[PDB]
Amino acid sequence: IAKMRTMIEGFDDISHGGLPIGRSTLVSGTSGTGKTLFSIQFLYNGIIEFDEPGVFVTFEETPQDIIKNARSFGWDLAKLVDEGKLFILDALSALIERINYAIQKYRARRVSIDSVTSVFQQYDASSVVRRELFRLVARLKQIGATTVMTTERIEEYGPIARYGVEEFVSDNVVILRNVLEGERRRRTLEILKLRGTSHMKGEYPFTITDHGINIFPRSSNVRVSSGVVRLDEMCGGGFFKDSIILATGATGTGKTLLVSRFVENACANKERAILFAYEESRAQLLRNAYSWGMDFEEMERQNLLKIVCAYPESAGLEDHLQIIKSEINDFKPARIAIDSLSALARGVSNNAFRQFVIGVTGYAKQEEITGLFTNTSDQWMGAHSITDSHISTITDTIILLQYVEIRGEMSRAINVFKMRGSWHDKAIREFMISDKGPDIKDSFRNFERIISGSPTRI
Amino acid sequence: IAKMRTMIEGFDDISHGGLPIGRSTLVSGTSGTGKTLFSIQFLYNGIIEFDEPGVFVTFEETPQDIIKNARSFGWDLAKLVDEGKLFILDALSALIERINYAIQKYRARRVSIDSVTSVFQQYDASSVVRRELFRLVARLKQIGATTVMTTERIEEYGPIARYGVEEFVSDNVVILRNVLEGERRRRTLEILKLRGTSHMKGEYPFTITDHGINIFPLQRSSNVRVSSGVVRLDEMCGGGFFKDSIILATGATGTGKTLLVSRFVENACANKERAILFAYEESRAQLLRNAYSWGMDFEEMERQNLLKIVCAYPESAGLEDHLQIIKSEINDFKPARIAIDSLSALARGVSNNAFRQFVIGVTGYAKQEEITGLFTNTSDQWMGAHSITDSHISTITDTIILLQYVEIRGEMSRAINVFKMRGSWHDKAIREFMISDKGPDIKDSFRNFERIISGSPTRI
Amino acid sequence: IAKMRTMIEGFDDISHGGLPIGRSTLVSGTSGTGKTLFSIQFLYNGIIEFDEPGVFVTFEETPQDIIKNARSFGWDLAKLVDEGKLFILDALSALIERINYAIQKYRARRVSIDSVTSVFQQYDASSVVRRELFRLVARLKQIGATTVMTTERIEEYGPIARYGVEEFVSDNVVILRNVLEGERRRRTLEILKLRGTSHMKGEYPFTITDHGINIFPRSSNVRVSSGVVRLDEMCGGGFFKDSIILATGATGTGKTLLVSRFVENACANKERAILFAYEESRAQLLRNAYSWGMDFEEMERQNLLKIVCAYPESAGLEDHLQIIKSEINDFKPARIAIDSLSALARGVSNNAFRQFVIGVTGYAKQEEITGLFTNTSDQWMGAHSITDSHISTITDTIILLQYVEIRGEMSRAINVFKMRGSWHDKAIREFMISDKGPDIKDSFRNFERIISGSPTRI
Ligand SMILES: Nc1ncnc2c1ncn2[C@@H]1O[C@H](COP(=O)(O)OP(=O)(O)OP(=O)(O)O)[C@@H](O)[C@H]1O
Ligand SMILES: Nc1ncnc2c1ncn2[C@@H]1O[C@H](COP(=O)(O)OP(=O)(O)OP(=O)(O)O)[C@@H](O)[C@H]1O
Ligand SMILES: Nc1ncnc2c1ncn2[C@@H]1O[C@H](COP(=O)(O)OP(=O)(O)OP(=O)(O)O)[C@@H](O)[C@H]1O
Ligand SMILES: Nc1ncnc2c1ncn2[C@@H]1O[C@H](COP(=O)(O)OP(=O)(O)OP(=O)(O)O)[C@@H](O)[C@H]1O
Ligand SMILES: Nc1ncnc2c1ncn2[C@@H]1O[C@H](COP(=O)(O)OP(=O)(O)OP(=O)(O)O)[C@@H](O)[C@H]1O
Ligand SMILES: Nc1ncnc2c1ncn2[C@@H]1O[C@H](COP(=O)(O)OP(=O)(O)OP(=O)(O)O)[C@@H](O)[C@H]1O
Ligand SMILES: [Mg+2]
Ligand SMILES: [Mg+2]
Ligand SMILES: [Mg+2]
Ligand SMILES: [Mg+2]
Ligand SMILES: [Mg+2]
Ligand SMILES: [Mg+2]
Repeated sequence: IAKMRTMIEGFDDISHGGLPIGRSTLVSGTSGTGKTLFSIQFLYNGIIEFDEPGVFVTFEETPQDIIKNARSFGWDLAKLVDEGKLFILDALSALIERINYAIQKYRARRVSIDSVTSVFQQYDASSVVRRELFRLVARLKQIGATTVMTTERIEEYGPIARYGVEEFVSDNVVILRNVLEGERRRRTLEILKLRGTSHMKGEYPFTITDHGINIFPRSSNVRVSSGVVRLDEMCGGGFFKDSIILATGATGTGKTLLVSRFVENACANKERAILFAYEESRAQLLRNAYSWGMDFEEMERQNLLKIVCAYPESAGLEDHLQIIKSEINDFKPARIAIDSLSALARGVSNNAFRQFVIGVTGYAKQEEITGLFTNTSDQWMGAHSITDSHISTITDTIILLQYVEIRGEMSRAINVFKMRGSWHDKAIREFMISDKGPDIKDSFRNFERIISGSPTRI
Repeated sequence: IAKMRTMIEGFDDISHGGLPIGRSTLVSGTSGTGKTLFSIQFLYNGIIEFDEPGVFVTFEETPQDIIKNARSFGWDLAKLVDEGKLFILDALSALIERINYAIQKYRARRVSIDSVTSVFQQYDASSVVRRELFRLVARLKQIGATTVMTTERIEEYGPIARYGVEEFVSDNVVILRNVLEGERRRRTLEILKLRGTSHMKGEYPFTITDHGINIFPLQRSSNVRVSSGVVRLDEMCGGGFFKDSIILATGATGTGKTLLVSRFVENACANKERAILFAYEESRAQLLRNAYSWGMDFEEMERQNLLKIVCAYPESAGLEDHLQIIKSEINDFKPARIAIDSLSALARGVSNNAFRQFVIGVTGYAKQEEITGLFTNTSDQWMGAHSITDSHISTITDTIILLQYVEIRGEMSRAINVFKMRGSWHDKAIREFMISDKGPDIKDSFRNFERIISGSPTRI
Repeated sequence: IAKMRTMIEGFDDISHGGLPIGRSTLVSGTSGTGKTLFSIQFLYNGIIEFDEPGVFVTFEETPQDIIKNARSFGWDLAKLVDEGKLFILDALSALIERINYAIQKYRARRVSIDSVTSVFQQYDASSVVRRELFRLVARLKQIGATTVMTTERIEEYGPIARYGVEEFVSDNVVILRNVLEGERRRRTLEILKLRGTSHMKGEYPFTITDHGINIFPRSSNVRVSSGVVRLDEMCGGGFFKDSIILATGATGTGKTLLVSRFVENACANKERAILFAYEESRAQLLRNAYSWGMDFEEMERQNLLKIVCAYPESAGLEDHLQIIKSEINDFKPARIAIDSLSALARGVSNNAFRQFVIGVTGYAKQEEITGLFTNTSDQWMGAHSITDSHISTITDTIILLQYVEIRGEMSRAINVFKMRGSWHDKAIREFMISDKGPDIKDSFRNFERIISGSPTRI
């Protein structure tokens, strides 16, 4: 069974090539899931890429509203209709002939019907829909062209369609969802079945942007600096270019301090760096940075640093990934920083969060970008948190900052927890922050049980 | 697709400009969600901000009741009668004509219909509803005017409309909710879809006030330092706190959080500065006594119109309501610094999602108006450090003042330490402090003591 | 919009004045929720207070049963009907006229219809109810008098009414619930909406008594004694008159011993004290008390002590509050004692329990009553329990009793954990119980980690 490329970032890989050619695919989903955007994008790409004439049979919506609505993604369907590339037919076998005729009249290969559930209210009786639904499908496959039928849904986790019979008639079934968990929406796509072919099972996180749908389905020995010389000595000559570093520690340990020095070092070597803030504001970050002896304002003036401040609770994880990607695709940094991951995990699912980290890490490694992500531990024992963290198994380097109470004084300690394919210092060296940055000193030799955060004289 | 500024506090940002031009927006919700209120506000602002002629089509309620109902928000009906900028049509295509007629009879632009679910009593079939709903939105778009059709729902988490078909006919869908979790209602508005445009997905906390709906959508940083009330505490923070900064004092029950809040507010009024104290644990009567027992006359500071106390039981109103109160109270008095006693009193019997959205708002607004916020929180463990790390609101704060009990020689002594100070140097020593009739007396730290963070140290 | 006072303890504050005048309020709820009791109480109060003639339109019930049923709250509707103050009309616009006529014939201002859901079985068809329901409402508001319509419900957390359309017709909606959680009923009232006015949102705990419905929506420096001189020295001269004391400790620490001495001290100063027991029985309490050297039997003979023994598992929290209040309103004590709160929290919700403590504390402070509540900790570390307790943040004084194992002997220790707006001793003094009460001795000076319950020689 040949598959027809839809040129939809993700769907191509999820459908193992695309949609079965000569057959009809059903895209069911609730209101605002993006059933019309998909059907349009399936046609547009078809004419904008392989130049394969395509017809869109409208119903509840008009040929003007569709074009005007398609303008949101910067598309000109009028020019596509002015060149006879696309045909929008306004709207019981009078339609089947009109489509069969129009298709042959414009030598069409890709058709989209949005929606059939609209023109079935006068029928109902469940079995009535089926018989009329089956006839259409047969009248399509007989013509020999591939389509993507649109169907309405009531529940996100209920019947496939409205009459729960359209799925058994259609050859391929794609379900568009928009689940609401914790007052936060999430668009997920899934291929229920693909008769006479293979596909990726389960749901995949997607978003809607000006580009349209965005379904989200080497190892060089080159070392880079972190901004701190002592830390580079502890990492056996700084981090790797194509590596993921992780700074985990208690609140106010110095995660943001290390990120500031990591971003500065990029801009100091005339290299672009993107800082994704989710805890502090640009105003505060600029002040805090300057207090340590770093002019972030200057770094933005040299077009070598871009601060992307935003609230984690605002947008969803799926959207946050689309932002970093787009922002990374535009500025094209040498190294990025996420401050922090703990701010993006609160009020989120462990499953939906794991997929975020995989994407950011994978993309960062795919574009050969040195990513330094931070994370605030939920326990006073940093080691316990790092071991309890499922994102710590994915990171290549782990910088652990731990509070150590010594002589009734809350001192701080830093240690390179792990360093993949590179020697690192295994000593828990103490450090003190000043008006110039970190000052990594010696490691507590005459103390025991320092991992608890409260050592004892040996 | 041109938008239409509804002038609704929040919706403008949530809708990325407002509602699509010459398009039909559906506002579904249960009874008491505020569909009619929203519908009135939409038109009201239209002919009181941009002079936009709009008509309100009624069905269940009459032109007098509606006009009388808007009297709770101080809105007169002189715009619909004397002025003639409004039009209340008392109440299948017999009405559509009148809508268009009146529209062109005042060069219309904004329309509001409440409710369209009530004009389908005769018809019980969903198919019929769609057909009539479809032709309505069709004509409307043909005329070219911003319509805000209002429908009703049965479940807060179920069908979009009563017949679950109106959402597919309408171009835009807005769902007003009023969820009840733990015998407490929560009004949340959400934009389901906006055909041919972008918007904020998911539901946003809103409240209904005398000004109507109050939707709450989700470089300064000066180095100017302010005093906390305690001299030694200012020396421990490297010259007092920051002006536009959030401070948090966590500790076991009876550690001295309220004592620190009392000096923070006193110091304000001492420099002829206004300070609002938000109480949620003790009452004014009690607070005045304890305050005076520490050597502070809060009654005096209230007499100088410099201090205000807003006592209220947490377990009564919703977090969104508390947020609306603080804002309004801060917008009225306009203080230099505020105090919340406490965040733990407002966290009990609330969701971590709903509670984190609160602190973000208060912190955000406090910093957005350059107000020094001293928030407190009673720790649920005897190891204060554990609780601070466990706290997902401890990362949000700029300064953290940790108070913790320390058993020494079979005596329950207390210790204070500046856990962290964002973009500032602070003392890293756990100095013991005592409380008396003059207030806190920060002493020295414990040199020959180990495992002090445990609450029960050992002689070194 | 003017509001009409219903003289219902609570509703006045929950409705911010009362019910919208010239409009109709809908009181929906299940069977036994108290829809008829409310409607009657709305009329009675109207004639017994502002003397505003009122008419009750009955249906399934008769004008005799209603009066006989109203006798339970000690009301004489016959005398109200014998004076032409109330009119009970026995029982499709023949009724609207009968009401419109009768109302004007008796110059009525308050009307009650129980129930409309009864006279709608022959109609049904959902939309039919609406049209007939809307007509009634319009025929009422036109007359210009305020009402409280009664409607039946199926589920406690489901449709507002039976046809789920009455809520959209009515101007104001009040829902009476009777939720069953853990084989225990709880009556909650709520104002869904109030068109053209403000109200308290969410549900409020209410009960039914002989008084009818019972919706439940200074700081002097005067010090009082606890019965123990050493404890008064540790509290800087005893507790405050308008203060809440809390005795938290492990089972058999001496909570009941301290409560006995606290109640005795009241009766010793010719002051009335109420002891609310929930763990031990009067028989046992009398014996235990006498064993320490206190004649509680004598204290009851002097009309200075009243023991209110009851089982927590019997009645609900809402009811327990109504008892203390009524019992406090009758005897009018100087100081009360709850033994204990831990007995009233088992098999209850943390939310429904927090509201109980607020009420008892608030009322105790409103009537200037010194309340000493006890609580049995669920851990061996008293400090951990006090910190973990959400009721410990509301109490003004916290007396912590902790078991301390010394020299293979289970000794006991007492300490004033906190004392609001008063100096207190910060020493963990040991104590031993004898045949005369508590003997607070010195504090363990040569021991460390005593808070664990198992110290160590220093
Ligand atoms: N340019 C854009 N930028 C951002 N978001 C957009 C943009 N255009 C559309 N959207 C979002 O994506 C959605 C796409 O709606 P679409 O018309 O595809 O809905 P549908 O699934 O066909 O629904 P219906 O059942 O009403 O036909 C919009 O409702 C909006 O939330
Ligand atoms: N100018 C300064 N001089 C000395 N120490 C400073 C200075 N500025 C900040 N610090 C120290 O740095 C700490 C904050 O570091 P940073 O904000 O990087 O920590 P973090 O762990 O990233 O914080 P958060 O918990 O907010 O994410 C402060 O608590 C303080 O102890
Ligand atoms: N001044 C006010 N202060 C506080 N709350 C108010 C005020 N005015 C109105 N409200 C609240 O807002 C509600 C307004 O009801 P509204 O008419 O907006 O409801 P609706 O969603 O249109 O209901 P319906 O199902 O009858 O159409 C009141 O019930 C009340 O809860
Ligand atoms: N006049 C006083 N003299 C001495 N100590 C006092 C005096 N007033 C209060 N205290 C001390 O202060 C404690 C209460 O301080 P404060 O109320 O500020 O603490 P908190 O942490 O806010 O407690 P809560 O858990 O009640 O909110 C008392 O337990 C006592 O130790
Ligand atoms: N004097 C009383 N003392 C205690 N409880 C009482 C007393 N009188 C009534 N009750 C309780 O309150 C309830 C009040 O019943 P009421 O007649 O108000 O029911 P209703 O909600 O109108 O129900 P229905 O749907 O049957 O009309 C009684 O069923 C009983 O449980
Ligand atoms: N006559 C007595 N002489 C000495 N000790 C006594 C005497 N009577 C009781 N006790 C001590 O008092 C303890 C009980 O005290 P009390 O009943 O007040 O404790 P409690 O903590 O309130 O109990 P509960 O856990 O049942 O609530 C007994 O375990 C015993 O050790
Ligand atoms: Mg569509
Ligand atoms: Mg940080
Ligand atoms: Mg309405
Ligand atoms: Mg306090
Ligand atoms: Mg009844
Ligand atoms: Mg006892």
